[PDB]
Amino acid sequence: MKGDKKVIQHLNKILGNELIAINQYFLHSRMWNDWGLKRLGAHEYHESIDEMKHADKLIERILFLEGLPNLQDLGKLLIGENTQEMLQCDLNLELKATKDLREAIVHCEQVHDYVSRDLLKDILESEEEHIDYLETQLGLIQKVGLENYLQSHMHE
Amino acid sequence: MKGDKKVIQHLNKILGNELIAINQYFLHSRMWNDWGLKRLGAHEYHESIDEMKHADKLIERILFLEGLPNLQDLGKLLIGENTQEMLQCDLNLELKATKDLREAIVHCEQVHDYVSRDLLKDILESEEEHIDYLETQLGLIQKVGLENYLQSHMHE
Amino acid sequence: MKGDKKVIQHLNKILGNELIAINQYFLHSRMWNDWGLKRLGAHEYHESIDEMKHADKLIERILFLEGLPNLQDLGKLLIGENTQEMLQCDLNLELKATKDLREAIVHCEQVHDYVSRDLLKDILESEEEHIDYLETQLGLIQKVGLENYLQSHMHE
Amino acid sequence: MKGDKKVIQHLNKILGNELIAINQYFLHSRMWNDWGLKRLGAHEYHESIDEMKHADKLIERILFLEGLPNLQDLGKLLIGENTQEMLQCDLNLELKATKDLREAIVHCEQVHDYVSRDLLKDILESEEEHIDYLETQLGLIQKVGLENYLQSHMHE
Amino acid sequence: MKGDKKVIQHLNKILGNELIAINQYFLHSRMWNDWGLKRLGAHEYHESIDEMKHADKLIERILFLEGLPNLQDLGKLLIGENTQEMLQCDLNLELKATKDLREAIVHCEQVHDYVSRDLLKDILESEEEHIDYLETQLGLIQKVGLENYLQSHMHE
Amino acid sequence: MKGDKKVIQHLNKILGNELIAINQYFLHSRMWNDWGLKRLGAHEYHESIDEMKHADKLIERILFLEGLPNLQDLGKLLIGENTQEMLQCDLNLELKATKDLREAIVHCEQVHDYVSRDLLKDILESEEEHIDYLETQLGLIQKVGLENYLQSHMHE
Amino acid sequence: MKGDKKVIQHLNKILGNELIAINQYFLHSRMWNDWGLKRLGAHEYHESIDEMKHADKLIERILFLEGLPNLQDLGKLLIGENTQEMLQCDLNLELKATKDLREAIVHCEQVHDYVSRDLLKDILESEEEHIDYLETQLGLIQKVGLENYLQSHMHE
Ligand code: HEM
Ligand code: HEM
Ligand code: HEM
Ligand SMILES: O=C1NC(=O)c2c(NCc3ccccc3O)cccc21
Ligand SMILES: O=C1NC(=O)c2c(NCc3ccccc3O)cccc21
Ligand SMILES: O=C1NC(=O)c2c(NCc3ccccc3O)cccc21
Ligand SMILES: O=C1NC(=O)c2c(NCc3ccccc3O)cccc21
Ligand SMILES: O=C1NC(=O)c2c(NCc3ccccc3O)cccc21
Ligand SMILES: [Fe+2]
Repeated sequence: MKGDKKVIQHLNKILGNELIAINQYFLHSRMWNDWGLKRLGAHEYHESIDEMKHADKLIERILFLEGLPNLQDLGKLLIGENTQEMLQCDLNLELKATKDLREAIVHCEQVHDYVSRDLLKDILESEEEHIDYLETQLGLIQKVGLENYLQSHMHE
Repeated sequence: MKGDKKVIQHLNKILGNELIAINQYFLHSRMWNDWGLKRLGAHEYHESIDEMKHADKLIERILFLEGLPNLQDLGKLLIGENTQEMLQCDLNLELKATKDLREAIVHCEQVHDYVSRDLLKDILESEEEHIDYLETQLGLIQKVGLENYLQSHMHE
Repeated sequence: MKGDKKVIQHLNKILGNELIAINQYFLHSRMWNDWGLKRLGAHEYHESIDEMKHADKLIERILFLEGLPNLQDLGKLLIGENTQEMLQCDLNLELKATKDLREAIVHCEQVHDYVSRDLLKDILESEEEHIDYLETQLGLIQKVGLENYLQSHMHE
Repeated sequence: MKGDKKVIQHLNKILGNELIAINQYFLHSRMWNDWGLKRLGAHEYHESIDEMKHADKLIERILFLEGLPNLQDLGKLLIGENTQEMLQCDLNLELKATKDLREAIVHCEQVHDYVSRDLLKDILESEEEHIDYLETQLGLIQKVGLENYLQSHMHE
Repeated sequence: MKGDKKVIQHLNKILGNELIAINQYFLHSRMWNDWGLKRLGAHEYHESIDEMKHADKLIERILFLEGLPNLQDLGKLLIGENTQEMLQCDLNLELKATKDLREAIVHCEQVHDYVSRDLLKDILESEEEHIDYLETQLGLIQKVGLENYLQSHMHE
Repeated sequence: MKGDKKVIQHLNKILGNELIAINQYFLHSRMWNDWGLKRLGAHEYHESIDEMKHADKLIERILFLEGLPNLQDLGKLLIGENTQEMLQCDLNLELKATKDLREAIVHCEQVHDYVSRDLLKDILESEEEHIDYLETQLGLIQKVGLENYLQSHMHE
Repeated sequence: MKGDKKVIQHLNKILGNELIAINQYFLHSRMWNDWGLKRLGAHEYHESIDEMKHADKLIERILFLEGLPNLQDLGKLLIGENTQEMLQCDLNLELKATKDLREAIVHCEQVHDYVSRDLLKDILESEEEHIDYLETQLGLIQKVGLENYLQSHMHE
């Protein structure tokens, strides 16, 4: 079904953000596992899987709309050097992602691609849940202290 | 069965205390969940449910006695800004509630409404258990420190 | 995540309507149980519970958006004195509620808070189901007559 | 297998009657559900389903006989405005349907299409069962009164 | 609940499209079964049932909105004479349907009937999945050849 | 445990090849699904998953050896435009991957990193199995013909 | 089967390293248990058991190759006096063990004793996993502090 060219560009932009997040979250997960912070590693792994599933759905929608999904261009990963930075890098990436999602929904609405809009709204709900998680982790580091926060994430 | 006018007024005052407690505990629960302190959130949620069940029983007794349950007037909620204040706000509310329960029981006894007295005694037992929980949490904060106390309440 | 100030005001207004509905439906439920109309009592109880669930989700969203949920201000309860009037009071409240939901959705769309819109849309679907139920009950009273209508609601 | 031309015309006529009945019974069903008369709504829904199944077999038989099933022409639906009228409308349609079935059976018998006759006899048995049901409901309205009759069809 | 007159007209227009599709897909299904292409027949049958379910929900929504569902007017069925043409007829009908769904959604949005919009969006998702299925079948015919395509749809 | 610098460089090169393959195979999988060639789509999905698992193990080994896994640099994806070309693109990528694997094993052996060698040997076994599959598919296209080969991969 | 004299000497040297580790890890395990650090005790016990299993396989291989396993000469145990020292003593022993394993693998390769090489590679994989565990624990002590690290290892 021939899609709107600019819808497809927006979907490829969202997909590109998901592709960054897959790799960024997967590396952060394995860094935390390597450091013995296995509960953080496990949760970050599941965040990475979630982005993989979003990327899948975007690829499928783009192809149905007779566009070419862009898996070639990989933007800049934000890799932290400690737990606090890794969580902040994730949150900064999510805030860009949700900004881009909102602009994509605007355009979908304007050209009446309501199914693409519904897909993006669902992805936006997942990303806002991830923002909730990240903001809460940063708040907990303040409320329980870094040593306790890391201690609470050693064992699964 | 027509009840004593002043019993019904006492029952409505106790009900009013329960209605404040429902909302105060429900908001505190959701604040704690938002902050990532999910074990505190779950326990405060169950305290809110407790008060909902007491309010139900009070409403049922008032109606049986052919009075009008007052769900319209809501007294002042005591909302804290941090964990220790939220617990102390709960405790201050509970101490007012048990004072009001005692005066209501005196009057039920004087006019021989022994069934209303028994209901209020059951509610008073529950409220004294809540006071025990609150005093104990405040004592634990002193013994283990706030950061450890909150750490122990991150995960359900 | 910092929310739009007027979105949060709209959410608190929707929350206020739900808080009214919780108490109005809970009291109507217990009135119907006291009168021996237990099927009405049980159905109205479940309506109250549904409103409690909506209020929970609104509270949770407001906190995520870094607003202050308002559980203190309680608007006017519409309490009926007989079955037809109670249903009509519920219906009047619901029509006020869906008017407010539509205006809140308009504003969420305008500021691109698509997740808040989706939450409100889900709530609007529930409230329109309640309107469907209420309009149908009032119509049944006209079709089968009040005495038969009440008879049919004595037993669950 | 090449069928008799007039058998196919008769089969298309019976099918045309079933297609009217499908839509008339389905709309009456949903009207009754909208009005809270859910036992009538459910029963009328099953009548519509039964006509769908008859239409299926008629379509299958026409095609085996190398005819063209006519799903394009839709005759006049008889939609009532209240329960008595709706039941009488169904009954008027069923009486036309059974007249047409009898004439189709005569013709199948004359050209020795005994399998088509057997199919139509089975459909006629179902339509006479529907007639019994309809006549009985109209009779019950007279015996128990309209208000009781409707009351008895509120709950499934 | 009194709905917008033009929303109801749009809903009846969508319903009219579903009613055409029910009959067109059902006949196509039974043609394919008669020709021994049972996997096509079964899939097309399930497409017809899906349109029946959409029509039900549209009828129910119209009645809730106090309009009159139109099951009387049946538009033009597009019946093919061979497998390729039947698939193209279905696809042509689906493209008209999704064009009409988009216009109805625009109008629901403008009058703030967000629940009708959500229903139509769900139907639109279903119809776009049908378009994907249809476009894919036509493409497979080109890739594997017509004889192989039919061969693969002989047995379920 | 501090690893050999050039081993880590080799591991990152193997990792880089796996990251290309993940995306290349995932996109090919979703293209085949879009085209209705669901058995190829499923098999190619499992190949993509297999490469994801290899990438995970390389990332973990690199971090253990105190290197920085490179998920940022993504080399050139080889995306075909039809089935035969997609298989060949997978095959060309795999032939480069196994050459690089052999060179990495040589160097691991030279510096006595026998665990890294064993990991690379296991990955090489998986890549050679993938080569067996790909060569066999390309040969089957020749033996049964393209139209039959595609037909045989339509349904899972 | 007569083995290479120097392979057997290498195998007896690896065996000697394993025998030290059995006793060192078993004593550390029981010290931690006596101190109430039962999770460290349990983990260290399983490390000791693992070395016992390695020693068993080495003894079996030496006898198959017609050498004499040396269980008489026991090298120097590295027993720490506190948790940090005990972990570092384990790590120092493992680093010596993996150096000796690498030299033995070199010699097995030169004389084509590929089965002995495979046995040693498997032991080396297990010892590098122990190195990973030990390095991670020492890092966790720095990240969460010694008191939290010990607290997390009180209960199994
Ligand atoms: C007049 C005030 C209220 C009364 C009388 C009341 C009564 C009740 C009762 C009797 C239950 C069932 C508990 C059980 O036996 O399991 C319940 C459940 C619940 N209430 Fe309330 N309640 C009130 C207010 C509220 C408010 C203000 C909120 C939230 C803001 C709330 C949230 C809930 C929730 C989330 C549940 C659990 C529902 C479920 O999933 O089953 N309630 N309430
Ligand atoms: C040419 C007209 C039609 C034919 C031949 C037809 C045929 C059928 C058949 C064979 C079934 C399944 C019966 C079974 O379960 O054994 C069915 C189910 C159904 N039909 Fe129809 N039908 C037609 C029109 C309609 C229309 C116009 C509507 C609604 C407005 C409708 C609504 C339904 C529904 C809701 C179901 C149940 C699907 C489910 O299982 O959930 N049908 N139909
Ligand atoms: C550095 C890149 C990636 C790595 C390391 C990686 C790793 C993984 C791993 C370890 C799994 C679990 C496999 C198992 O079941 O054991 C997985 C699953 C999966 N991956 Fe990835 N992956 C990557 C990229 C991607 C991309 C780019 C996509 C799609 C665009 C994707 C889609 C999926 C899906 C759909 C699943 C299964 C999810 C489910 O359980 O439903 N992955 N990945
Ligand atoms: O990242 C990428 N996403 C893609 O589609 C893609 C490529 N596609 C080649 C191609 C072109 C025109 C039509 C069909 C096609 O398969 C080629 C390279 C990279 C990518
Ligand atoms: O309601 C209907 N039933 C049908 O068959 C039909 C149509 N069929 C076209 C056609 C003609 C001649 C031969 C094979 C054919 O498919 C066309 C329109 C409507 C209908
Ligand atoms: O397809 C149809 N949908 C309908 O409602 C309908 C008819 N309705 C009769 C009627 C009119 C005015 C007011 C209430 C009513 O029941 C009559 C014929 C056909 C249809
Ligand atoms: O693809 C990547 N793999 C990585 O490690 C990485 C980055 N690492 C930052 C960094 C440097 C020095 C020390 C610790 C560190 O976390 C930064 C960007 C991209 C990548
Ligand atoms: O630690 C030890 N390992 C051994 O084999 C061993 C002894 N072996 C006695 C013996 C000698 C000559 C030939 C065959 C034999 O069994 C004796 C003492 C200690 C050990
Ligand atoms: Fe602690």
